[PDB]
Amino acid sequence: IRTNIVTLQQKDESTATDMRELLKEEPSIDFGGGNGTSQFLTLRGMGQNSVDIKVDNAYSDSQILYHQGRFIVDPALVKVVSVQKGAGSASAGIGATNGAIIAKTVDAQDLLKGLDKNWGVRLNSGFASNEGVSYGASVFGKEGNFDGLFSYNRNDEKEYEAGKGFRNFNGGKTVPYSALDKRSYLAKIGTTFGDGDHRIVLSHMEDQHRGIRTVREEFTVGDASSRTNITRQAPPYRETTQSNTNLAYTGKDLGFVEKLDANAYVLEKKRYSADDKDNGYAGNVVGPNHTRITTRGMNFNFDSRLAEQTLLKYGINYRHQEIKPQAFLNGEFEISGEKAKDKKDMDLVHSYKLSNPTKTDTGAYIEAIHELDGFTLTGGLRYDRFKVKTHDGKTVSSSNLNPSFGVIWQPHEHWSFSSSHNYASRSPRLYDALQTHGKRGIISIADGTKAERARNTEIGFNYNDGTFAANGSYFWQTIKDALANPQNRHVSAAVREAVNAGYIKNHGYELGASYRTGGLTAKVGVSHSKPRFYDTHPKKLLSANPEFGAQVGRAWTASLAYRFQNPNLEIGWRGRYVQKAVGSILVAGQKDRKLENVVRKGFGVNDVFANWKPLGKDTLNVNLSVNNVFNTFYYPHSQRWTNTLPGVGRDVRLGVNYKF
Ligand SMILES: [Fe+3]
Repeated sequence: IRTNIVTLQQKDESTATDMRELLKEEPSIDFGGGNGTSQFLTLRGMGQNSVDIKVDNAYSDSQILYHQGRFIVDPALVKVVSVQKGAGSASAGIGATNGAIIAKTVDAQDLLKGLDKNWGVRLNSGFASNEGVSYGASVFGKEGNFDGLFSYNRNDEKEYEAGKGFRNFNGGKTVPYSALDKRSYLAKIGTTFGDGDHRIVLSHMEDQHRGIRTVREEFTVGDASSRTNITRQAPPYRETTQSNTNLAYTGKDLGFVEKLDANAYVLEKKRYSADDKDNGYAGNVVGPNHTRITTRGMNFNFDSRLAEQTLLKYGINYRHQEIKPQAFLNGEFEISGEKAKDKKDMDLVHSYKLSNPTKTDTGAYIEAIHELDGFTLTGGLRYDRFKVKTHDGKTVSSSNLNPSFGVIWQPHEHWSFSSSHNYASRSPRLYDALQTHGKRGIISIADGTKAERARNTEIGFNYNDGTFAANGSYFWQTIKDALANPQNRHVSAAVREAVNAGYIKNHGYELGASYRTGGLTAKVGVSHSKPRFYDTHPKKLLSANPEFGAQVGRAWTASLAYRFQNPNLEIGWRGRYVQKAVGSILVAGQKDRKLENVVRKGFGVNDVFANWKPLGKDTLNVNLSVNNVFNTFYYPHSQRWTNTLPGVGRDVRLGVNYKF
């Protein structure tokens, strides 16, 4: 009945092989068009510059390049995915100025669900009309106090075709260079000891998109006239990869500490180009190019019980980030054609000895939870410190004290009410990994620049009597000292700096209602937001790039589904409709290369779907779907407004999964 979370068993009844399709019933997240990292993400209209994907509680905030979205995990690795729309209190961790996607990798215990034994094999296959094929396999089990798992998954997707009316630069229906060969695996071993009180989990996960991909992944190929032509978009072979090595600890009843949760991880993002020759951003490195972002981090979270219903929570977060290119290239630095200035400038850039940019985030927090007779009060405090070192070796540091509090009030067994007022900070992000080389100039940080500081406020209610269900939230957010890294990535300027450049206001709401009577499930959801960026700098420093957000149109979703008892079988309808949207995220208007009058056409997608459980149980699903049944030609709103990447046209899908 809840659209904000999807569980594993739910996903086994589903035919989708990426997050955007998996979460399409949740209205306050929106995805852009295109495949893999073509996709930008928004939460309440706010972009990946602000919203993190945390998997097993490991996450970074750096990007590869402003023309592509931050990597979004492959759902076949996860036992559960949540959207926390809100933020969270003092113990949410580093940078939680907005909500997040939260995901946890799958477990032996999870894969074992269907079965009457301690070991197992899983096989899946999928076929998609528009257009691709997927298969994988998984082995897992538990013995003595150990659990272990190995999973392999591959989704080979061809170029997809848009809905009725869209044409290619060469007259065809498909989206050029939208093919990716997607591979992922997971190795996991865990142990439970200390008379069942202590648990250790060690895991390694790879997730790799490989294919023929444009310079700027957010665009395809337009005709020879447009800035988007075949030699300007210049598609070589590329491999983009997320990796994650995680060590997780969990203790209960450890003296005066009631619960301890700890984790240490390494997180790598790599970009491999076969030939970056015709890619200016990467510096036209001829042949093989490798860019890497490494994130090391550590979290310790403690809970001590102070009275029968009063918990004290305290802990530490440390995160280190390192951008690491193949090689610096500020040597090749060049300005086009007072130009006396240019010359003193090329000179400057050439004499610079560049090094790997780094960012350390440290946090400590304390939080109290007091609960009495259906009324819960949470109050809390964080100290956030950061250190940023740019590729020019310059170091800037700041710290903040962040208070937060909230209440949950439950007067009655069907109803509950919540609100909160949280402060949180986010430290400047490092400039695009792919430009770190310096060819286009030095990217520094001005003296004394501060963390963006967010004030989040919200109220909501929740109602559920086993048959009707309903939920609502209203939220407000101010972000002060919004950071702007230097926005123009074309153009060669000698020294430019990240600064506090203005402030951000956003407000809006979501509603959900549902009805479930033996077999029949009905759901509706609506969500609307209003992110607005204000420049407080003479130079208007803020930008309308999708990484930041977009004014999405009011989004409505709905589904209707019936589960039969004979056979075990569910048929369903699902739709997402988004209304006409008007306006930039920027108050001062956004501009071409001149003032753009932004309007995003509205559109409606319908899907039908089926899930057939032939053995009367969860070990074999045969699923069938038809997505975008009317073959609606449209463009998602979470992306630029000039007609970039369409949403997939009618797609038909059949997937099977089988544990035994
Ligand atoms: Fe560009």
